[PDB]
Formats: sequence, structure tokens, C-alpha cells
Amino acid sequence: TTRGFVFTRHSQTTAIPSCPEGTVPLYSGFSFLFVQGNQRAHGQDLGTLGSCLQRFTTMPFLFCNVNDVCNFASRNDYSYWLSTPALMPMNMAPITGRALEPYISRCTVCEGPAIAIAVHSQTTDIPPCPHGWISLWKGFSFIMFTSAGSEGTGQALASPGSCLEEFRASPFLECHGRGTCNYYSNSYSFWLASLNPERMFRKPIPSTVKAGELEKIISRCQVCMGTGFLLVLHSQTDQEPTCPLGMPRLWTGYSLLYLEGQEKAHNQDLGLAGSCLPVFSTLPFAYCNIHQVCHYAQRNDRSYWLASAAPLPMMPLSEEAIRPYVSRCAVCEAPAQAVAVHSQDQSIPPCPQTWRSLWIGYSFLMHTGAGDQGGGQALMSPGSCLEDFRAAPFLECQGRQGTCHFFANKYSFWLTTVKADLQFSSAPAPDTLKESQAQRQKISRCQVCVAPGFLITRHSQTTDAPQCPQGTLQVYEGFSLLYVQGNKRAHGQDLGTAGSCLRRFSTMPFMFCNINNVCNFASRNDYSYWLSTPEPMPMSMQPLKGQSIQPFISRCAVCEAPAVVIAVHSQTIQIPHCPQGWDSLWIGYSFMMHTSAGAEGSGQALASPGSCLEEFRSAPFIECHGRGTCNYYANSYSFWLATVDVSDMFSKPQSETLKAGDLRTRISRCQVCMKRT
Amino acid sequence: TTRGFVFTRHSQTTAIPSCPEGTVPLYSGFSFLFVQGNQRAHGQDLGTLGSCLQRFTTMPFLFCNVNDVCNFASRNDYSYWLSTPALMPMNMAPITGRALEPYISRCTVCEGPAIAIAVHSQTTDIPPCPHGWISLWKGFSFIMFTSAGSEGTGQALASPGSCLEEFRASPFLECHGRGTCNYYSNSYSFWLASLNPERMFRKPIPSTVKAGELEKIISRCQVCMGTGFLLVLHSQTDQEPTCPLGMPRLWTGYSLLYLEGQEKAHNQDLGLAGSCLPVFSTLPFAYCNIHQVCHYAQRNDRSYWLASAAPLPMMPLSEEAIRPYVSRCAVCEAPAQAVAVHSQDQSIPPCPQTWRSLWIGYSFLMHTGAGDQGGGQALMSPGSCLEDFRAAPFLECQGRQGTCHFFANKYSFWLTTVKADLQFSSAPAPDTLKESQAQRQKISRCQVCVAPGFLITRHSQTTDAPQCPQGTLQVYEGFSLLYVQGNKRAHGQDLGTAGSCLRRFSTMPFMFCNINNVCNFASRNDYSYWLSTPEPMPMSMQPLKGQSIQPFISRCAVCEAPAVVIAVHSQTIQIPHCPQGWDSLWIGYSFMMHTSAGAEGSGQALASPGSCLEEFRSAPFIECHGRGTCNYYANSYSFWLATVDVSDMFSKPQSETLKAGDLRTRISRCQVCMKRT
Ligand SMILES: [Cl-]
Ligand SMILES: [Cl-]
Ligand SMILES: [Cl-]
Ligand SMILES: [Cl-]
Ligand SMILES: [Cl-]
Ligand SMILES: [Cl-]
Ligand SMILES: [Cl-]
Ligand SMILES: [Cl-]
Ligand SMILES: [Cl-]
Ligand SMILES: [Cl-]
Ligand SMILES: [Cl-]
Ligand SMILES: [Cl-]
Repeated sequence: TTRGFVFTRHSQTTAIPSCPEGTVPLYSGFSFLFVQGNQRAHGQDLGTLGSCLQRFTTMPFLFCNVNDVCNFASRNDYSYWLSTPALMPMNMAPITGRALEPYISRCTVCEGPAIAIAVHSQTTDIPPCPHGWISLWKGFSFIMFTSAGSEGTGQALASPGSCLEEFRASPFLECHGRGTCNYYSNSYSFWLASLNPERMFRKPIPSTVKAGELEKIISRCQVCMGTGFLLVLHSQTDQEPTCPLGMPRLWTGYSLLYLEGQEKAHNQDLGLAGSCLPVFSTLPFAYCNIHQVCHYAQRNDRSYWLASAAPLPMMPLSEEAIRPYVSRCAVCEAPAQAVAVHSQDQSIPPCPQTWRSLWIGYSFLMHTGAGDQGGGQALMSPGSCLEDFRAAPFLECQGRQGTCHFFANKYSFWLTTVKADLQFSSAPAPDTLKESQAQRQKISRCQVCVAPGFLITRHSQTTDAPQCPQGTLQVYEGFSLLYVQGNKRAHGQDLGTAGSCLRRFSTMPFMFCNINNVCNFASRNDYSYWLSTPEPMPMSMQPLKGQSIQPFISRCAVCEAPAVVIAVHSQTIQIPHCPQGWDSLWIGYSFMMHTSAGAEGSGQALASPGSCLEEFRSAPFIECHGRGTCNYYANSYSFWLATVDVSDMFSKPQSETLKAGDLRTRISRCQVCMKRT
Repeated sequence: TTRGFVFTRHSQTTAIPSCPEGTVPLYSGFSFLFVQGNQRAHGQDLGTLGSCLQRFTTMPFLFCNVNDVCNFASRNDYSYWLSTPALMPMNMAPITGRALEPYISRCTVCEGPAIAIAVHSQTTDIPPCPHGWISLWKGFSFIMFTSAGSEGTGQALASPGSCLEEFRASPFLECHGRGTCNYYSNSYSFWLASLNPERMFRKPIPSTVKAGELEKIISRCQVCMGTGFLLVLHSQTDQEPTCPLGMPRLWTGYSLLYLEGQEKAHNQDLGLAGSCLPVFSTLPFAYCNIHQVCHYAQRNDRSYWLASAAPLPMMPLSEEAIRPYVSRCAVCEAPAQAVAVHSQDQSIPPCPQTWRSLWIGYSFLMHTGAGDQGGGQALMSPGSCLEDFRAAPFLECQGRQGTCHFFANKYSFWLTTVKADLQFSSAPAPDTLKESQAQRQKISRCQVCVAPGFLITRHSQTTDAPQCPQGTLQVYEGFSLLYVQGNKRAHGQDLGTAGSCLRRFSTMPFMFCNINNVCNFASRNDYSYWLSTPEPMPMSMQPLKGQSIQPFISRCAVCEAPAVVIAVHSQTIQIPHCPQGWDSLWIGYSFMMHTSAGAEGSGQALASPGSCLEEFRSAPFIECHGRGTCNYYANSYSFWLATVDVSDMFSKPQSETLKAGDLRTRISRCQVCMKRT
């Protein structure tokens, strides 16, 4: 019955969890939440296999530099794991060694015949599964978390990872490269709140709860399995959108862009059903601390939503005045996966023949709100294809104040057109565009299409386009885009997805727009980052410009596969076996995250082929700028999953500095696998 | 007896503190710690008059945008105040309204005949004052603090503000524009630790203490008054420097650059005695939480120190191996204040005649270490003039690990030479310099001189240089530098100091250097920011380049004054009176901080003339880039101290959005005053 749809279940105890009825176990492990390296957090969604590591260690990664030197457990980095209810020592000492085992949650990776999703009631009642869908488990609506330095990450709200079966004010441990784990007083968990749906557009009522009553303010959820895929539509108006003909509507709601707790953004991809919340609030979440206290509407947190085209307000909108400004959404049951295609051109890109066209739009890439926070869309996701271009596509809600507003620091970023024959030859030509039609003519266009198969991306890490893996068919060739950085905020593209493969290269493939309806292209200090090749730097070590950039940029192919493709990781020097019933596509090294300018960066999902780079490189990417230059920089860092022998589990990490020939002895291996059908 | 040397004393109770014997009170108020606006913290040193505000409110500032609109208490910003021992409600409810009064510490601003400094024992014993100096009070060694989003700030370690008379695990309250204040579980205080001086170069011993024993790990201090000024020397070698002839040596130590707690840097200016710590440690501090628990060496914090010229290590230096790599320092008693003069030229700038020359060096501007953290030097401070140029002038110590190392992401930033006759005409010419002599020839030179008077800076906010205020003499004219941003990290120059007045303009007045001994100028994506003029943007709204930049840049004058100059702020629409015995220099508006790209920014000290801008402007500064462009941007924000009527004190801030004609009705006024002699 199984067809390659893989999810994780977490016990939150020392017990290894059983797979739900109708699904089969692939392997079990320890519940891995996120890493924090060079002050940057990078997580693995709890519903995906990347959150289940077979080998526990307080330091599951290492980092490498442009001098071809790697450092393991030798600086001041962190890892975080879901915990059990085991009580900590009374003297508040940390735990080390094998004594850690009773404290770490266990997990099991399961394969099912169809996708598993989470649905949330946003009340204290358990929501029903969508009609026809089968219940896998019930739980509590878990969103995000922060710990050291207020760094953290979150769950996609339609992922099973957003539905924890046991409520915990303190669901996770902070661990150090030093070998210790503990709970700390700034370790915070964030949950969807139980809301009054009649008060959507009214000021939140503050509440503080203590042990014995914490669950009275927490939303409930179910994880459900049903055939088909989820298609998400955002109207960008105050009217609910209608589903494509033949696709049943599962629910409607309000277009959630991101939530911000303790000044840390947690975004929902607009193409995923977690971006469609049935119950709006200026503050749809609460947070809890390790002292078994939860606070709702007691500090300074906020929310961000896609906006309608109602006229810009001159001052914050209060309570009921908010309603006409929030975009609506629908979640529809589709027979296959929808993807966005982008042209980097004024012309609308056609859907491949036999692929059903759903809508056409403009290429929406990323956004920044208050502070240095923001987020962005996956270019392979329909959430990157908005039917209506808007310089100001989103609003901010001031949480407790019960208002929303468009403040002047809001930026939207859009993929731009690129002249096909001028690639490399010239620097981006800066421009400032003040009229909406002028702007629309410089923005990349897109079309959302239903694909009969699955798309994966492969990167050659050379100047030659790679071949697709056995049994797949090349769709197009391109250039390996790793991430972009706009207004200092980094936003990545999953290297296993088509957004990491742009058909046209530019050092500045996007522009930004403000609430004054003025857009600026290549006119500030922004970046693009690309996987790179073995090409050595010039002896002068000056940045490359123009045609001299070409030999440095990795190429890629997007490949059409007949079945689902995943990556698995051994955490050893051995190649991990593909799960039974899956066939090998390629092998590689476990690539997890990266940072460069301002220590901003992004990372890979371990479940994705993008986490399995076929050639290890201490310096796998090059940094480009809107002014038309590219170079390597001394603070460009790569992060890799580490090997963990049985003797490395639980014990103090053996800190080490490794030079060139001895690097890959500590790098985990991986295999990219495709379900056999 | 008084001669214009002004400091603050804090009671940490509801009692208004008396001034120490031999000093006279100027006014009293409430103990103000820092603001957090647009996710950026900006503090007022607790030893300075900026930490004593007469009118308490939970929202003492507002912010303004490039559309000439200001917003007061309408977003999600914070203020922080020193607290009393008053107990909070049992249900953990926040406090609002007049009920806040018993919780806010009081302060008194005092004038004395000479400077007041803090000295720290780094033990549980009280240190003696330097020989001949008079004790003002005793206390506990307070460094820094973090709260929401792990934002916070710190005290200069030779400031009286680093010596709190009562130890408190929870010394401060977090307040909101909403009108609430409370303690939160992530509100952390950081203190110098009690250290074993025999274990300076050994691994820290971890400790966790609870109520009743917290002070057993906390350093003690005294605040002392003595005639003369402090001169700080850094050898950049493992040998202690010798004081200039005629200047008694007060102490020697190790060159502290910055400390990092919860991933937040707190820097010590290298020209201030807080950068010279007698007792080295890889972790010289501990932290406490509001649950009356303090932790030493239990997490992942670190320290940074100036380095010697010993050869670069291939792996971290462990314990005793550290010693030859840490720079030494001396603190000397000087008869007048020493300042740095910079040439922006290969030629050494001469000391003004009659000013005593102390040393010559290279212009050291800023630095970045792990993550997005770092700091920098005031160009008027001798700490910006290092005798030996070093691409890698500082090292990082990994705290608990008991190691130090030079990792590849470390950057040093140096002020560069500027061709006098090429200003404005051409964009900066990018260059990559790989040889030390080549680098030294592109770096600005400096000389440290003893000045017989005091220097202040005035900004015209027009294209004309301003006149110096009455009774002062112009030293030079220049361009108004507000701050720089390198590797995304912002670093400001106090607008009341000569570092905010550069004789030569460039959009890129600095370069950066890495541990591979390679320096890069105008070759990445860095910024400079300048006070601006009334010049309107071009209709195209494209960035300015070349000679078109000139009409946008504010000019300044540096002025020599016969006596100390301060600013005072009314928090009302009325001009504050100068203190008795002080004469008026100019009046203005209370300018506190600013942010632009990435919401990075800097701010002003309320004690400084730099916090008193003579013309209010919603958009007082323009953003320039290393590529040679300048423009205004929609996220360029200014922050101003707000007016607080008696009816605004304690009560809920009356949130308001203000347009152009009604802006200054909510802007505090100020006066710049000079001691009459
Ligand atoms: Cl580490
Ligand atoms: Cl803690
Ligand atoms: Cl809140
Ligand atoms: Cl604004
Ligand atoms: Cl740019
Ligand atoms: Cl570099
Ligand atoms: Cl506010
Ligand atoms: Cl809390
Ligand atoms: Cl620590
Ligand atoms: Cl490194
Ligand atoms: Cl630059
Ligand atoms: Cl802008």
C-alpha cells in the first residue's frame, strides 16, 4: 500500500513510538529539533525524517572554512532535542554522558500510502479530520521555540510536526558542543492559542496560566491521512477564493505570512496549508517557559498577514477596521502536486504539455518586516506565484494593541526579468521604478501547474550541467542558486527543489518594493549566493566581474521523477542503505547549512536531496553582489552533519581541528533514494 | 570646588539618593537603563546623566520616517528601568499606572571637582581606590543585561555605572509601549565574576548558586574620585606598556575588547580604562536570572581580547598556551585628556602646537567576531590609534572550553586614506591588498595628543560648516559621519565627538582585513551614513553618485572649549535650564537613535551634545554604499526622546500617529551647556 509518503512520529518519552495503523516503520531514532551554529539557528521540521536521527550527540555537526579547515565541537555552538518528562537534578546541574538518555525523546519514521497533514481547531476542542480523511493521532498545536540568544525555529502548521501528542511547557533541551544539556530560563515554547472566533478583529484578552491549567489556552490538533495533495490559494482580497473545478474545498481562512515571538520570525510558506488559518487574530499564539507558566498577550509579539488591495491607511487600523485589509485563502484537495514555473521574463512561462494550468502571476520571492526579520517563498511552491503584483503585499499586526498597519520599513522582494543574451557580460543595470505598470514590466512572471510526477534538482558543482539520475528525465538546466540576502535578511532555496536552479544567471536576480509604491533594482547593497566550482580565485584575489564570473558558478538540472525522492543520512563514514522498496539515485555528503555576510544564511532539509551534496567542499558557494561582483570571503562557512560512532553517542564531543586530507573522516554520508513503483 | 565633572548615583530603591560628600546635586529622577526600538537596543551609561530621567514613562521615545510621519507608542517597542526590591503580584500580573512608582529606582545627578571612576577587584573583596583617590561608594561589578529578543546593553567598566551599590539577580524591569512593566524569565543580568588570579590561563570551574549565596561568585568594586584623567595604553604584545613620563601608573592588565553573553556583544572602548582588566579569564563574567539563581561557566558565552603578534595558531590555544597571545595594558594618571587625531592620509597628522604628543599609529575603526556581533572605537578616543597595524588584531576565547583562537570569520576595519582632490568626483576605487606594507600605505594614520581643553562637535545639517558656539574656537571643519556598517554590523560615532566630523568625505571611508592577512577596500557590500541636508531627492528617486552627492551631506565643526560641555533634556516642549553655574551654547531636539539597512543602527548619549540636534528632521541622515551611491530608504528611521507631561507619567502611553506640522509637539527639547570658569 505504501507509496513513498514518509513522516515522523515523536513519543516525547523514552519509548520508541509505534507507527499509526496503515503505515509501516522505516527506522527509529532520537527527536532532533535544531542546531545553532555561528549564532544561526537551523531546524528540521518535526514531521519529516530529518527530525529523527539514529545517533544522539550534543554536537551533531561541524563547520568548515575557505582555508579548507574544519572545526568540530571547538567553538560555542548548540544542538536542541525534544525531551521526556524526566525530572532534572535539584541543584540545577546540567546532564552529561549516558545519563542524558532518559531525557531525550524517541521517534519513528513511517511510510504511508498517502500524505499526512495536521489540522488545528484554534480552540481547546479537538478538530475533526477533513471529510474522508483518517485520523493518525491527536495533540496540541506547536508552532515554534527559542532558546539561547532568542534563536530558534518552527514547524509548518500543516505538518504533523506542528501536532505534539503531549503538551509540555518545556518540550526541549538545550545542548552544547561542550557536552552538557539543560533547561534554561529563556527556553520558550510557542503554541497556537485557543481563540474566540467571534473576537477575530478585537483586542486580545491577556492571560497568564500556571501548572494545572496551562492547557486551557492551547489549541488542539489532529494528524490525518487522505488521498491527494493540498493546493493553497490566496485571494489577496477580502473575499474567499474558489477552488479549481474538480478539487474539493477543505477549508478557508486568512492568509498568514509569519509570526514573530521574542523578535524571531517563523514563516509559513504561502503554498502550504499552514499559511491558511481559519481564525484570524492579531495575536494567534501564546508562549510558555520552563517554570510551567504560559503567557498570552503579555509582552510585545506580533503577526504578519497577506493584505488586500484596500487603500493604504494613514494610521493603524483598530479592531473591526482591520477586516477589509486581510487576504483570504482556501485549501483544496488536488489529484497531484501543483508547482510554480517562473520565466525571469516578461513572457508568461507555459506549463509543460499535459500539465494542467491553474493560474498565472508574478514571482514573489521574500519580505522583511520589523527589525531584521522576514522570510520568503520557495520558487517551486505556488506561494511564490501571486496573481496580483503588490509593492505592499502584506501587513503587520501589533499583537496586544489589536491593530494592524503598513509601516514604512516593510519591503517586498520580487524575482526580476533577466535579458537572456546579456548574462554575465554586464553588471545589473540599476533602476528605480515609480509607476505600477513600469514595475510589472520588470518582474518575472509565473504560472502554477499540476505536475503528474515529482521534481528534483541535482547540482554538478562544476561549469557543466549534471545528468539527471537514473530513471528520471531532464526538464531544464540552470545555475545553482543557494540563497539571496535582501535588506540584510537571508532567504534560501532548498537545493533539492527547482527554486535552487535558475535558468538565467544574474548577480542581482530580484528587486525590492516599498509602501510608497517605489521599487528599486540593484540600487542598494544586496546579495545573491551560488554553489561554486573548483575554479581557483585569481592571484589578485579581487572580486570577479562580468564574463570572469562564469567559471565559478555551479550548474544544475531539474529532473522529473515517477515517484517520491528522499535523502537519508548515516551519521557515519558508511553510505546509508536506502529503505526497503526504494532505489538509489546518488550518494554524497550531509550538507546542513551555511552563513556568509553578517553571519546570515540558510540551510537544507535532511529529508531533501538538497542535503546530499555529491562532492564535499569546505567552500561550496560564492558570494555575489548587486553591483555585479562575486568573490569568496573569509567568513563564508559551510556546516555538515558529523559522523557519530557508537562511542560518540552521549559522551563528550572530542573537539578537533581538521585539515584538508582528514576532513571527510568526520562528515556524515547520505544517499538519495526514489520509491520503487 | 565643582568644575563640571558630572555623574549619576542610583539608589535602587524608592529613596532619592544623596550625592557623595564633596559633590553637589544638580537634579534627581528615575533610573533609566535602555530602550529597544525596531528590535534595536540603545542604552544610557548608568554613570552618566542620560541614565537619570526626571519623568518616568513606559514609552519615553517615538520614531519618525522618511514620509515625515512619526509614531508614538503604536508599534511593539520597549523601555527598561532599574528596579527596587518591591515584590511583584503573586499571580505574576504586570504592573501599570501609578502602581509602578514603588518599583522604579531613583537617581541623583551630581557635580564634582574631578572625575569619578570605578575600580573592580574581580574577587569577593572590595578593591582599594588608587593611591590618593577618595572613595565615593562601594558595590558590585555590573556589566550588561539582556531581555526581550536577547537585546540589551552594558556599562563601561571604569564608569561609576558599572558599580551598583546593591546586588540584584533581577535589577531591572521590562516595560512596553502598551503601558505594562514586568520581570520575565529571560531577563538576565551579567556581572564580573570573582576569579582566582592563579588560574587566569586555565579552564573555568563551573558553578550554579541560589538565593542566599549569589554574592559568593560576584566581583566587588569602589567608585573613587581623584584629580586628573585616565590614559589607557595597549601594548599589542605580551609585555606591559610603560606610562608616559610624568604620569603615574595606576594598574596594568589584559586588553579586553568585548564580552558576549547570550550572543550579544558588550564592548569596552580601548581608550577607556574599562578595557584594561587586571585578571584575565576566558570567561570573566557570570549571569543571573529573576529566579534568584546565578550561573558561571554553564552555557556558551565568550570573550574577546586584543592580541599580541605571536604567530597565528593552527588550532585553538589551550590554557597556558594562551598567555603569549593576549595583549597587555596600562592605565596611567594624566594631567589632561588625551585624544586621537586622524589624517585620512599616509602622512602622520601633527598634534596642534602646545599639545603634547604621546604616540603615533594606525586608525582602528571597528571589528566583527562570531555571528553578527562586534563593536568599534571612537575616533576621538586613543583606542582608535593602535601603534602597530594588524590584519588580525584580536582573538576570541571560547569561555568554558578554556581556549582562545583566531577563527576565519574575524574582521578588523581600519579608516583609509582619502585623496583630498578626488572627493565626490569619483566612486571609491576597489582594491585587494595582500602585502602588509601595501596595506599600511592605504590606512589612515593617527597621533594621540594631550589637549589642554575639551573638544565638542557641532553639525549644521546643511552644506555650510556651522560656527562654533560662543566662547569656543574652531579647530577644523568636516563632514557629518553618523555611523558605518561593515559585514552588516553597525558602529556609530557620538555626534558630540570629533569622530563624527571627518575632514575628507568618501562613501567608503574604511576597509576590512582578515586573518589571512588580506585586506579588501570597497569590495563587498558595506555602508557609510551621514547626517543630511534639506536637499530634496531627484524626481527619479535614483541613488546619487559622484558630485551629485555633495548637496546632501551635512557639514560639521570641531570646537575647542575651555571647560566641560554637556547636554540636558527637558522631556517637555520647554527648553531645559542649564544647571546653575553653566552657560548656554545651543538649544535643540532630543535625538536618541536611528536604524537603516537590516535595522542595524546606533545612537547618542543623552549626556553628549550629540543628542541635541538643532533642527528636528524626521529623516536626518542619508545612506551611502561602497559602490559609490547614496540615497534615502524607506526603512531609514530616527528615534527621539518624547515629551512627558505630569499627566503622561506612569499612565498608559497615548498612542498616536503624527503628521508633518504636528511632529515637534511630542519631541523633547534640549540645551547644550558649558561649565562657567
Ligand atoms: Cl562547539
Ligand atoms: Cl537561565
Ligand atoms: Cl504579546
Ligand atoms: Cl513608519
Ligand atoms: Cl543591490
Ligand atoms: Cl575576506
Ligand atoms: Cl510601542
Ligand atoms: Cl517569561
Ligand atoms: Cl558559559
Ligand atoms: Cl574558521
Ligand atoms: Cl563595499
Ligand atoms: Cl526604499
